[PDB]
Amino acid sequence: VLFDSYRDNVAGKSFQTRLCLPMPIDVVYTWVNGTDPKLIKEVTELKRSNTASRFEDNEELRYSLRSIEKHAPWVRHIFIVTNGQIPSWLNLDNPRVSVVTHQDIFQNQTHLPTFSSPAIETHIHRIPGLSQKFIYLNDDVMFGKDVWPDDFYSHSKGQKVYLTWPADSLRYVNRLLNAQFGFTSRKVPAHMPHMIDRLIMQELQDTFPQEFDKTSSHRVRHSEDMQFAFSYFYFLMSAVQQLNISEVFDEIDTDHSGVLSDREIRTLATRIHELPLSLQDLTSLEQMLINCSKSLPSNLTHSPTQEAYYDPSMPPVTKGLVIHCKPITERIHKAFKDQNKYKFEIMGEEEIAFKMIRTNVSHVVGQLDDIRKNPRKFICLNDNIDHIHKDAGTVKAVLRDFYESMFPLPSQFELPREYRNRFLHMTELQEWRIYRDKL
Amino acid sequence: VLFDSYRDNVAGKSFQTRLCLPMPIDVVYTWVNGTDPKLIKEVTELKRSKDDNTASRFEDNEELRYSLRSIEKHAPWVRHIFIVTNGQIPSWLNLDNPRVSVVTHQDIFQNQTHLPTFSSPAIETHIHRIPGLSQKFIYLNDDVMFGKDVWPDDFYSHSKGQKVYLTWPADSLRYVNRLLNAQFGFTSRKVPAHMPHMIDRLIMQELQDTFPQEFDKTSSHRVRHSEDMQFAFSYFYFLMSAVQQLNISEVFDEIDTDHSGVLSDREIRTLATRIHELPLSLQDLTSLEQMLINCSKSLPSNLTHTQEAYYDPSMPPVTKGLVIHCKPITERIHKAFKDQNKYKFEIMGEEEIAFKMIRTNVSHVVGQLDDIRKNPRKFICLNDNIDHIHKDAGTVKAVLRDFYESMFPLPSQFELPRTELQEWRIYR
Ligand SMILES: *[C@@H]1O[C@H](CO)[C@@H](O[C@@H]2O[C@H](CO)[C@@H](O[C@@H]3O[C@H](CO[C@H]4O[C@H](CO)[C@@H](O)[C@H](O)[C@@H]4O)[C@@H](O)[C@H](O[C@H]4O[C@H](CO)[C@@H](O)[C@H](O)[C@@H]4O)[C@@H]3O)[C@H](O)[C@H]2NC(C)=O)[C@H](O)[C@H]1NC(C)=O
Ligand SMILES: *[C@@H]1O[C@H](CO)[C@@H](O[C@@H]2O[C@H](CO)[C@@H](O[C@@H]3O[C@H](CO)[C@@H](O)[C@H](O)[C@@H]3O)[C@H](O)[C@H]2NC(C)=O)[C@H](O)[C@H]1NC(C)=O
Ligand SMILES: CC(=O)N[C@H]1[C@@H](OP(=O)(O)OP(=O)(O)OC[C@H]2O[C@@H](n3ccc(=O)[nH]c3=O)[C@H](O)[C@@H]2O)O[C@H](CO)[C@@H](O)[C@@H]1O
Ligand SMILES: CC(=O)N[C@H]1[C@@H](OP(=O)(O)OP(=O)(O)OC[C@H]2O[C@@H](n3ccc(=O)[nH]c3=O)[C@H](O)[C@@H]2O)O[C@H](CO)[C@@H](O)[C@@H]1O
Ligand SMILES: *[C@@H]1O[C@H](CO[C@@H]2O[C@@H](C)[C@@H](O)[C@@H](O)[C@@H]2O)[C@@H](O[C@@H]2O[C@H](CO)[C@@H](O)[C@H](O)[C@H]2NC(C)=O)[C@H](O)[C@H]1NC(C)=O
Ligand SMILES: *[C@@H]1O[C@H](CO[C@@H]2O[C@@H](C)[C@@H](O)[C@@H](O)[C@@H]2O)[C@@H](O[C@@H]2O[C@H](CO)[C@@H](O)[C@H](O)[C@H]2NC(C)=O)[C@H](O)[C@H]1NC(C)=O
Ligand SMILES: *[C@@H]1O[C@H](CO[C@@H]2O[C@@H](C)[C@@H](O)[C@@H](O)[C@@H]2O)[C@@H](O)[C@H](O)[C@H]1NC(C)=O
Ligand SMILES: *[C@@H]1O[C@H](CO)[C@@H](O)[C@H](O)[C@H]1NC(C)=O
Ligand SMILES: *[C@@H]1O[C@H](CO)[C@@H](O)[C@H](O)[C@H]1NC(C)=O
Ligand SMILES: *[C@@H]1O[C@H](CO)[C@@H](O)[C@H](O)[C@H]1NC(C)=O
Ligand SMILES: *[C@@H]1O[C@H](CO)[C@@H](O)[C@H](O)[C@H]1NC(C)=O
Ligand SMILES: [Ca+2]
Ligand SMILES: [Ca+2]
Ligand SMILES: [Mg+2]
Ligand SMILES: [Mg+2]
Ligand SMILES: [Mg+2]
Ligand SMILES: [Mg+2]
Repeated sequence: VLFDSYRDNVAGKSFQTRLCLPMPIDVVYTWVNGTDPKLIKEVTELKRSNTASRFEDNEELRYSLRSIEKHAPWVRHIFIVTNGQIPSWLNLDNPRVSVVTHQDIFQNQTHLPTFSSPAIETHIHRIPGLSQKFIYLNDDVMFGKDVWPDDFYSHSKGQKVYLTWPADSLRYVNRLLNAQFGFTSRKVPAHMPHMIDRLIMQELQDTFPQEFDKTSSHRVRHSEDMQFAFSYFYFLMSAVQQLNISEVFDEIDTDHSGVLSDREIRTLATRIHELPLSLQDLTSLEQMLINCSKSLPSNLTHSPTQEAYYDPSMPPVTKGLVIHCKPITERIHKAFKDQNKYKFEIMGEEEIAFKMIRTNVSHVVGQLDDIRKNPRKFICLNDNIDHIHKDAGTVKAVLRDFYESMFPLPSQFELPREYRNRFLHMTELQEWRIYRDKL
Repeated sequence: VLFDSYRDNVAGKSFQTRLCLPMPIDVVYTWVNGTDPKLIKEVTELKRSKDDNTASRFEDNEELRYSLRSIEKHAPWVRHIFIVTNGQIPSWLNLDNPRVSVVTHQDIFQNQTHLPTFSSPAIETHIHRIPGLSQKFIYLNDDVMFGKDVWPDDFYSHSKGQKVYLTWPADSLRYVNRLLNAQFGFTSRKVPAHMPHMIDRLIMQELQDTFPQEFDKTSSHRVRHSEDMQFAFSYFYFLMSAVQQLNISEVFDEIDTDHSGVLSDREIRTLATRIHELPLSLQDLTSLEQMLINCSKSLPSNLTHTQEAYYDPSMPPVTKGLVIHCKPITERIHKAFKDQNKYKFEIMGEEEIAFKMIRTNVSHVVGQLDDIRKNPRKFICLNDNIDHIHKDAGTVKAVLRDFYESMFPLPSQFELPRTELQEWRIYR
């Protein structure tokens, strides 16, 4: 049915890969339980040699998974990157979710245990089995309306880039980018889910290998870290492809004969000269070709078909002749310059709802009611709460109420409420499984 | 395999129809051959019994031949090509190729008394009736072609609907503009680009059921008329103007996030923010509650229909029936979301359209086509404004052919198997 249907066109050839969005698409999370005693002691020793808001969990991951089930049902697999911690409610019997530890993705184990989200984020593209294009969600980011892959990518325009107006980390990265790509004024990607291409990310990190190693080596956040989204999206937007002159030729050689006719030459002429095209512009190009055929070796200039030229001195204008004629290829490189290696589409921030949650209750109710009234595709409720403040518990309740109003149905990734995982850490679970199944 | 791949997701359900562009997509051309001596005689007689319909209306300058070559090169995903004519067939058309067919005016016109016709607007009122035509099809005038690779997303996306290519700005439009202003309210409108037009057959019929008199009148004009429903202008402004009323039942379902059929206090609050300006006052919430309470006592028990535990013990189970038939609530919902667009659409610029009016000054035509040579465009229209009696008209036709051959020199699957002094003056 569908195999035949996609070949049912004048070309008799399938274009499904261009007519359909790229699949599969996995999701990657990072999650941490700040209440874990092993973490608190290990963090304590490190500092002895980062407030509770960085590691605190308001059940954000639980409800974000509910939002995927409701608003992104097309996701293939969900990877939850942790330091070894396991959420008590996570249903590990569901093959659609798995836990990935820092040990599994970090390259230098000396960087662990870590407590720096930038360091972790340098390695999440290394997850074995990860789809080439995946979407990274912070645990406190979730979907507020139905989303589809074209909210992140299209074949015609590439990845969407959601930029916003603005950090010492940006100065450091801006300096790197200025030196690599020249200067540009750079806005900041929104606090939202980010689609990442594993190959582009690796190409980026191969460009700045020492910097990403440095960022990974920082066990706490640091001013000279490679900002995950900022680094990726500006590498994607700034990577340059060098003009392929042989491909310029094949475009002009519309009968695929290997030789440029007079009418094909005119098109080349119009593309290295300002319009209107003068007779001097045209004859100059012709003279360049004739001078080049004489000067160049006959081996490089290389009759299946017979081309007749207005100028009886014009030799067969072959690809070889054009490739190695510097006067022409210079004007070509001058007339077309700086081709982006990747396509991308700048987006506004209309579909992002980013809220800094503090402890002023009246204000928090107002922020969440704005999302109730005005649904948004991308929601980020960032923790800036002060728990010592008396109104802290009230705020936490208002948040739970908002979350429950949007996503009241438990997901296939939640254990039943009466059950919980026996072990809080992956190493303990690995040991129990081996003891049980032992002979 | 691929079948297995589209269910490989957390829902275990296939979303192929949303993840893939809509297919199939056919192409429709109209074509006329003005050199046909029977056509010439008939047109002359029609004019006399009644200028504005010169040879430029009907002259084949090889446009169709080269446009078909541009489909083979730039739109290989098209399923079928229908060529609509008055019975004429290009001598070179390979009808043994099942990917192309000829459709006559007789096959699609409703009133046969309107034929024979010589009016493109009249013909265009019926091309959506082609038997077997894909629901979404792309209509090309013969003098329109593709100049770069195009894909269906150049015309339509699931997320944003049909693309509408508008240009800063005729008597025909004044007539349609008045009709639209009366139907939808007054607005100043821009004109769609001269380009291939994607048309949805169901929306076209809905449009023609909204102005049945005017489309029958357009169909009945055997030559172009000041009071024609201009094809693209009528279609795209109907698409952008049709309004739909909000479906309260669907609002309720979005609010009822646990799908329990009853609105909890938590879900009611969301409803309250949607019909009120923030910040939300206690009075806003209580008044909404009182409307439901007032509505429950008043509505028939048959309409009102784990039990819900409400803050106010007086609250009834807020069922869909209670909300839908509560006039004070439904009217306040409609006041808060009024005149929703019935169709999705995306406004586009004219960066990808190259529209050239071809006259009889050879050097100026060369300049116009050089701009396309240098600056490729997805959509090209070379419009006939040639004085075909002029001596230089033959030279201009040769300039066009030379330009056409520089872009598409390869005969297409739709063509049947099988100057220097003019070059000097045009170019040297
Ligand atoms: C738009 O409309 C116009 C007008 O209706 C069409 O013009 C006709 O085009 C056809 C071609 O399809 C013409 O027919 C051809 O004429 C050529 C010249 O004929 C003269 O010389 C021959 C002797 O060689 C005499 O017999 C003849 O009477 C003329 O004095 C012929 O050389 C062609 O012959 C070839 O085609 C035939 C038919 O298939 C073969 O059998 C032959 O073996 C040979 O291969 C052919 O006869 C016709 O004269 C034109 N009519 C008019 C009134 O001008 C356009 O074709 C049409 N455009 C499109 C795109 O369809
Ligand atoms: C985040 O980490 C905290 C701390 O590890 C988790 O809370 C802890 O949950 C465990 C359950 O395995 C509690 O241990 C249990 O205690 C009871 C009573 O003492 C005992 O009967 C059990 O045998 C078991 O030892 C532990 O007390 C509790 N600690 C705190 C501070 O609450 C929490 O569940 C983690 N969150 C997530 C989402 O995983
Ligand atoms: C949406 C967004 O743009 N978020 C960015 C923001 O996060 P932000 O500054 O909001 O910091 P968060 O507290 O949300 O932590 C970032 C992410 O890292 C996870 N985490 C954090 C600490 C830890 O030890 N383990 C762990 O897994 C958190 O669960 C969260 O998923 O600034 C960080 C610093 O540049 C970036 O890394 C985050 O990408
Ligand atoms: C690209 C575009 O927006 N074109 C519009 C423009 O075209 P325009 O004014 O340029 O009209 P054209 O002369 O190109 O004719 C339009 C189409 O009708 C065909 N034709 C014409 C006469 C005839 O007797 N038989 C026949 O089949 C021509 O082949 C051509 O395919 O204004 C016309 C008048 O509103 C509209 O109808 C055309 O849709
Ligand atoms: C893997 O990392 C170790 C450790 O690097 C140091 O410790 C990190 C936590 C962080 O603070 C880094 O900036 C540190 O450099 C590397 O071994 C270190 O190598 C440097 C340079 O030779 C030396 O000065 C340190 O003393 C070394 N530290 C230790 C503990 O050996 C090691 O080279 C890294 N592996 C690779 C392949 O590069
Ligand atoms: C189909 O059309 C005929 C007549 O169309 C006429 O010719 C066209 C070219 C154009 O000039 C039209 O304006 C003409 O009307 C309809 O028959 C006409 O009906 C009206 C009112 O019933 C009458 O005033 C005319 O004299 C009639 N003309 C003729 C020639 O019969 C006919 O009703 C149409 N068919 C349908 C189903 O509506
Ligand atoms: C709710 O109803 C209150 C009472 O209205 C009076 O009594 C009821 C039983 C009906 O018969 C009605 O026609 C009478 O006028 C009103 O005072 C109150 O304003 C109403 N509130 C809302 C929000 O509708
Ligand atoms: C340039 O394109 C040709 C195809 O026309 C390809 O064979 C060649 O490898 C390309 N060169 C580079 C450097 O990419
Ligand atoms: C909460 O924030 C609003 C807006 O900034 C302010 O007017 C109000 O006084 C604040 N309330 C408290 C208790 O801080
Ligand atoms: C309103 O929505 C319901 C489903 O929620 C649907 O069954 C019904 O047909 C819709 N009504 C109209 C008039 O579209
Ligand atoms: C064509 O137009 C140019 C103006 O650009 C003019 O100089 C020239 O004389 C015109 N040629 C004819 C034949 O009218
Ligand atoms: Ca060639
Ligand atoms: Ca409910
Ligand atoms: Mg947090
Ligand atoms: Mg955060
Ligand atoms: Mg024409
Ligand atoms: Mg035209």
